[PDB]
Amino acid sequence: SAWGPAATIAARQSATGTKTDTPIQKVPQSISVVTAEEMALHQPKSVKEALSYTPGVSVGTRGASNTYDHLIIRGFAAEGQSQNNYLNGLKLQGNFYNDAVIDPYMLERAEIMRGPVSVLYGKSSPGGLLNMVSKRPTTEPLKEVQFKAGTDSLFQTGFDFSDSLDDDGVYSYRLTGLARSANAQQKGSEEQRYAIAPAFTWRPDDKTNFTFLSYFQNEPETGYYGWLPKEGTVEPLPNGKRLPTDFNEGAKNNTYSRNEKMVGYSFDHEFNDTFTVRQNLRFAENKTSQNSVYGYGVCSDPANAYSKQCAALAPADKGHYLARKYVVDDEKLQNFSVDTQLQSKFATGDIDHTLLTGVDFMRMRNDINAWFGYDDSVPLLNLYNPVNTDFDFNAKDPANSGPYRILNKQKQTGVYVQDQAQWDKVLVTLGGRYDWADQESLNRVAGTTDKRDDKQFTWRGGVNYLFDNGVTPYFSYSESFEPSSQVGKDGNIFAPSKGKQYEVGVKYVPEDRPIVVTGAVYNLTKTNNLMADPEGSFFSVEGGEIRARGVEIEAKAALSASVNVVGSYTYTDAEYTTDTTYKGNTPAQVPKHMASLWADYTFFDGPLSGLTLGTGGRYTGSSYGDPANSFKVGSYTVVDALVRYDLARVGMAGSNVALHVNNLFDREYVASCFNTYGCFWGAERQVVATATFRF
Amino acid sequence: SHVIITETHSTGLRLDQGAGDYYWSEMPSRVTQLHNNDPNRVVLTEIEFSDGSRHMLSGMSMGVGAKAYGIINPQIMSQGGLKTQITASADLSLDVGYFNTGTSGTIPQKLRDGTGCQHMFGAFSGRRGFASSAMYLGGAALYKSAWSGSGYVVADAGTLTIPSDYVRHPGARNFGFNAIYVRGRSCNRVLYGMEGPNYTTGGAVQGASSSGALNFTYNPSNPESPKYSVGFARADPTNYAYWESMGDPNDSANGPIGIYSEHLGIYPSKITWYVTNLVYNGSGYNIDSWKFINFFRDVGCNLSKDSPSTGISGIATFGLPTTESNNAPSIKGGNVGGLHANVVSIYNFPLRLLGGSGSTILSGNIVFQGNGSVHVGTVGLNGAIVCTMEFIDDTWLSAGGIGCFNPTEMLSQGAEYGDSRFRIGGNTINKKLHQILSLPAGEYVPFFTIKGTVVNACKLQAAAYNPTPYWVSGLPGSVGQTGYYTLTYYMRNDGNNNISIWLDSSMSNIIGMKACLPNIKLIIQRLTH
Ligand SMILES: CCCCCCCCCCCC(=O)O[C@H](CCCCCCCCCCC)CC(=O)N[C@H]1[C@H](OC[C@H]2O[C@H](OP(=O)([O-])[O-])[C@H](NC(=O)C[C@H](O)CCCCCCCCCC)[C@@H](OC(=O)C[C@@H](O)CCCCCCCCCCC)[C@@H]2O)O[C@H](CO[C@]2(C(=O)O)C[C@@H](O[C@]3(C(=O)O)C[C@@H](O)[C@@H](O)[C@@H]([C@H](O)CO)O3)[C@@H](O)[C@@H]([C@H](O)CO)O2)[C@@H](OP(=O)([O-])[O-])[C@@H]1OC(=O)CCOC(=O)CCCCCCCC
Repeated sequence: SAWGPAATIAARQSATGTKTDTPIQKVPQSISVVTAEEMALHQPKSVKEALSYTPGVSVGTRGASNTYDHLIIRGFAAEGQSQNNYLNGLKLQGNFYNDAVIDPYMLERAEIMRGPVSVLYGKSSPGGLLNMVSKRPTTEPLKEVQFKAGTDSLFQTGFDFSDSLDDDGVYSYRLTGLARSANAQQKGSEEQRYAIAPAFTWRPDDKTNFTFLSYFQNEPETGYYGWLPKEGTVEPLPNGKRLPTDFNEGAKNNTYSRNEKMVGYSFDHEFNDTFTVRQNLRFAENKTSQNSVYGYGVCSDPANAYSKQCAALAPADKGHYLARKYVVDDEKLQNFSVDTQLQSKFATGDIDHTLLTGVDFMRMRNDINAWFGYDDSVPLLNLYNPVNTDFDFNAKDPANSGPYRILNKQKQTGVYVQDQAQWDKVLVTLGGRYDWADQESLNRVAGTTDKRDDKQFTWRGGVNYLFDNGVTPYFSYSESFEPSSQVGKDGNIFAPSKGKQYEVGVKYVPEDRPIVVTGAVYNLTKTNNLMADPEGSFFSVEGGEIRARGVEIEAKAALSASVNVVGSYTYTDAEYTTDTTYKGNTPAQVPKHMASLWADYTFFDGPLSGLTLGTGGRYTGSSYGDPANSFKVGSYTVVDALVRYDLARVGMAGSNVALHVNNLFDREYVASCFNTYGCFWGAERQVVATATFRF
Repeated sequence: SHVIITETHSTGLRLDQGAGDYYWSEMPSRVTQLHNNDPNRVVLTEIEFSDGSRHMLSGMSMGVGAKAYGIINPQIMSQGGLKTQITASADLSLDVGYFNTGTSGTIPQKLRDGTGCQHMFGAFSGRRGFASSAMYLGGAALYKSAWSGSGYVVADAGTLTIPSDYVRHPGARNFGFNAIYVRGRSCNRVLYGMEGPNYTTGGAVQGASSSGALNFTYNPSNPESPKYSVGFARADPTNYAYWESMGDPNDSANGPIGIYSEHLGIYPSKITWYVTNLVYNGSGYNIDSWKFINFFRDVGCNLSKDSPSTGISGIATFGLPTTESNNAPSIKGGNVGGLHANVVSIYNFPLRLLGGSGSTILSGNIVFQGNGSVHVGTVGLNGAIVCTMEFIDDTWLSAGGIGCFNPTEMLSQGAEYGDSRFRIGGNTINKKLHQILSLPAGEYVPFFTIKGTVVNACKLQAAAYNPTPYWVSGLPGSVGQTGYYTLTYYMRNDGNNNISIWLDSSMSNIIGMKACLPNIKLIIQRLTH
């Protein structure tokens, strides 16, 4: 029952909402954290599946794809389906297809922060961010080796070694790594990942903690990142059947690689009881190279209206020939982030202030050598009898394809002041942040460059009344901004898409019972969103606004010494309040109702002492398949089981042999669709026999 | 049966009604009847200038103002646009055309319903999708190409098919043309605008006195469908004409704008129609105050270049083969050099139609990749001939490359040779151009020039959107790459009764084009005493 006092007690402390070590009851926003114990219990494939039982986040939008940790938090994502993940309070600043992904096995805590939190993290999506704290070295010698053998030829070998070099524990290290090799659900696609995170910690005393954090990951084959039509996944094919859940529409030589080399540290130093400084930095050199042929809806799709290959087909056969497109991408992203904070814990009479003043600098340079295959660039796939053929990518025909070579430079310096004034029980968390966000982009095909330097100020004022019994009602208005990467009819980059949120809720976090029940009702609006041109042009325009009012209830409660219920619920009324073509429509891949419930019973007495039979069922409501709301993806209820039995009874203390069955009922469900041409099948039933030995 | 001139009607050339440069005059009633109600009668038009220079109309001419762009962001959208402006004249280097005085407006405005009118063609397409190539949908919709590159096909039943009665052609005889305008410059290659009609607008042509406006706006309510539009309009040849809300803001990323017409320096003052007794039957000619044609009024007839290669690499204007008022051949204006002027001999008080007439149809789509001539046809029959350029198909305005065939086929890396027209429906218009031509043995006599000033527009000078380089090696800095070409058709006398047809192109900043031969039913009858 390691996760017992870890999901309800050790999960109470969080440093994402306020960038200072405060309990979640003292954070005036919806923040959910999952400790490494929950990560080990659920054994998620990515951080998304780790955040399955947290409200406000749609983690299964891409289905069986595990390429990126793309989360639609509160109905909002980043610019152009980008990632908004922070690792050690520092953003995994990825651009275009070059997005950083950290294995959940290689993290000690994933704190998802919901709502505008740009007051501390610079530019961010209005939905929120995800903070995945690394596995810092432990002073207690831990030598863990884990083997994950499961379906789809998943053979993951991992290890996690940490020990104190000297007797006093001044020098402690942690060399954690893994080597997974699995075939994707889609027939033909394989997913390989080789991640290593050597970490070194230096502790002169109990005041200073300089831990060097690195993370090197190599993915020779990321997996499947293609699109499928709504005509075959959601709607039946014209013959009445549906596309199989293991359908890969890519070429026989589809390639998708990623390589992350992150080197940094997390420096903590406490001068006195009233002045403690912190500093996190990390340089990440991410490289991705992909040769992907992705489907673009069947030939009857509006998008493939003429599409000569589609036109040459018989009118009755245009409804089941999948017109596809190819992309040949090669990147090298050099990200650098610095976040220096000075936490001044002082008092003014009765009030006790925690004045966090800091400077945050993030610099990302991302060159892109990509070639895009436009409409009618690859042969159509006959969904009735598909044939996988080696589509060569060097034959870059300029008639139906065009280069996309660009050097995306992004820089941001942020000075923020945050004051957590606590008087009696009225904790007033008032913050503000001035961001000097600069962005360049050099189109190397032509030679043009466009630059935009944004100076956006975002603030968050929250008031929490920490009642003695445990329920702490809170209300907070928090701002966010996220500069656009698009240019208008004038060739100038747009103003940042600012995000405002008025969130009211309670956090029942008693100091005696192990229950972390949390509620929240928010009115999150993303102003200055980019919409289609009112006139007859295909450019973008400012003035768009997406407003999402939602109610989120989270319940993490250890009912008994054995039972551990970790549930959630999310009602999300996202809507384009102001738009030209989608006014009144609900955004795609945003289900109105999301619910989840995880209950695990840990046997402790009797012949079965050690078992952890836990069954959890995540429900996702019906979501619109396109922004035009032409069709709705059906609602599905996936059930994940877990049969974990520790080997302490056998004799190997700490070692546990588990059996995780994701989607226990093998439900064939379409996870989500962002348009009629792009749909993602859900992951099928997957058993994973995990045996983590504390050798 | 000798070739004689039965009637000769002369007139001045007025400049009133706001003509400015279009020296115009109502044709005599007899000349109007013989030009409209009796098309098959070979009447020779002779222009007399203020310097005493005399020139006979011989051969067609053309001028295009094409402007194309292909901007695309692979994550956001894709946009295309093709605005051409075809202006044609009834003389090889002069701007000679016919118009109806009944049309309201100034003399250039009267040209909106006559020949020498900038037949503008527009195709604005696009889509907001991932890796969309809807930039090339305008080319598919506007141009009826079998296929040459890769992209979309738009069926004729869907897109706009301009009726052949809506496109005026110098030498169109089914129309009512009672006045003629002659300008000392060449055809107006009015270069303006980059996009067709704008959807979500009325589609009206704002900017010039347009006429015959045809639009096909494909604007489905589905936001994920490639929207496009096709527009055609006959507008003022001397004024910038554009569709509503689709003007040209003259950025560096869009090339220049202007009504280009290379002046020859001469100013017309008199027009004389020599009504010969040559009646054109369809496969030659038959013989039906009294002047005779010989090879003593010496009138400049045509040019005779030694080699088709003008060697100008750009707009290669041919000087007008005039004749001073002292019976001496000369050449006035022009950029090309080395031309020899040939003169007919008209006198009043006897060459005769030689038996056997050769006729050919200049059909095909010759793909060019640089300055260089090519043998595009042959005629199966001294070098004195009478020629009629009968256009059996309305593809004359599709003749000439870059913006006249499909400015999205240049992307393909192979010999296209695709039948890429302008989608002009039917041929219910009589298009005839009678002309007497002297063809010296071995020398090349031009009879059709397609001088064209084009710009490979870039719309946006932004790094987000990559402009498609159609007929250029690239678009550095996303600036519009202005191009020029002078596709010229030469008629040479081989000496073995074979009148070979040679087409010479003179590009500048253009990697190549496809020049659709304008289906000319070239009919030659050699005459010599
Ligand atoms: C002791 C306590 C810690 C104390 C820690 C203190 C650190 C503070 C550092 C802050 C400054 C910074 O951010 O430092 C970064 C990261 C370095 C690592 C940091 C430590 C990590 C980990 C820290 C330690 C953890 C414990 C440098 C970088 O990122 N460099 C990458 C570079 O791109 C960025 C460049 O532009 C930017 O400005 P821009 O122009 O873009 O605006 C930068 N200016 C800034 O930031 C200013 C900033 O805003 C001011 C604010 C500062 C805030 C500080 C506060 C905070 C202070 C905190 C206290 C500029 O930096 C500098 O100017 C130097 C200085 O700043 C760094 C020195 C100190 C750090 C190192 C010691 C390390 C420290 C000692 C550690 C032992 C830089 O040069 O591209 C190279 C490739 O170039 C080409 C190639 O040909 O392919 C050609 C190129 O073309 C061109 C061309 O464009 O260049 C043009 C052509 O015409 C032609 O001329 C052509 C020519 O032919 C070519 O010569 O060049 C182009 O085409 C690209 C293409 O784009 C491909 O993408 O490709 C890459 O090579 P690659 O990828 O091929 O290998 C390279 O990556 C590699 O070097 C990185 C290698 O990692 C490893 O070593 C890490 C080892 C760590 C130890 C390991 C663990 C130990 C146990």
